Amino acid sequence: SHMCLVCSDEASGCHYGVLTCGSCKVFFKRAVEGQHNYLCAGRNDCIIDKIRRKNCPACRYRKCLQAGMNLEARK
Amino acid sequence: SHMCLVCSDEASGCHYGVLTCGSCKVFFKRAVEGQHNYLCAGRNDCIIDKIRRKNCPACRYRKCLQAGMNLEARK
DNA sequence: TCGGACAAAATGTTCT
DNA sequence: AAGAACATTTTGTCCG
Ligand SMILES: [Zn+2]
Ligand SMILES: [Zn+2]
Ligand SMILES: [Zn+2]
Ligand SMILES: [Zn+2]
Repeated sequence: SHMCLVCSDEASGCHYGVLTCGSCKVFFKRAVEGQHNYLCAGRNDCIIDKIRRKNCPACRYRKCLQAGMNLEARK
Repeated sequence: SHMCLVCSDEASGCHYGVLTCGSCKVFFKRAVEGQHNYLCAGRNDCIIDKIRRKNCPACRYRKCLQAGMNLEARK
């Protein structure tokens, strides 16, 4: 009820359509708006938790999108 | 040879006993001088190349050790 | 070579 | 729920 759905950290509230923490909220906006081409170094199935969420932006971003995060969600 | 044995970027010379780039040189020094309680988000065999070497410090440090890097290489 | 200082990228928190 | 500003962590380059 107060776990980030992306990294399981303590969730602040609902951001861009999904219960997430502050760090995943800002990560998501940066991933969408910025140009990076994230690439997984594993098997496209990395564990994303409070510690490990720094280790694979590709899998973190993929999880944000799959949980349904969207920038224009207030519309 | 002219390629870093850890990440396959252009090597800048032989550092801590091994042909490596400057980024792997300082990454290793920082890991050995400091803490290196890193956690892999995959299965401890992450691919370490020029872009993905940022992803997993745990597997990067393992690759430095496996290549034989050591601080007292000189003396 | 090795390492300090500087610089940049990447991530996270506070405040409105 | 959203985003600007700041702060920290992590990484990489220069060394007129
Ligand atoms: Zn999160
Ligand atoms: Zn991954
Ligand atoms: Zn390297
Ligand atoms: Zn790994």
